[PDB]
Amino acid sequence: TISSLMVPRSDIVFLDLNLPLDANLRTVMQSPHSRFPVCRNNVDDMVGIISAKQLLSESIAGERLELVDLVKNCNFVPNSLSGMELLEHFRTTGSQMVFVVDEYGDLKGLVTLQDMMDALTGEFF
Ligand SMILES: Nc1ncnc2c1ncn2[C@@H]1O[C@H](COP(=O)(O)O)[C@@H](O)[C@H]1O
Repeated sequence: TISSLMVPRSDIVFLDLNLPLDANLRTVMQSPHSRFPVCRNNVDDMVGIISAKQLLSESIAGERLELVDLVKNCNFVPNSLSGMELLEHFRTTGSQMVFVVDEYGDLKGLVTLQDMMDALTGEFF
């Protein structure tokens, strides 16, 4: 049932290392999200994740900025994980965001800690 807590791949807002820095800046400016998955060309070539605050901080800073330098590591998990197993993966890793793949290794979506906590403290379970 981990699919229902998922942000589907079509709803993922992401940055593209193959695009100009300015286009990614605009993507970030037009979204409320704190963190963005970063890929190359498309979401099936995910390279990691970027903090918006950092990107913008270091942009407003005016320092020589290359997007690839702010990328942080991203964890993948199978879509076959149970709710508990997913929860424990979050606690163990301390990750805010994890990527979910199907049996072909293809990206199905992402899960956030935030969404995981909302589901625990609401009426989900
Ligand atoms: N980069 C993103 N793309 C799509 N949805 C996201 C992204 N970041 C966060 N979300 C969703 O928005 C919620 C709030 O995240 P935030 O907007 O960063 O406070 C998360 O729990 C996810 O449901």
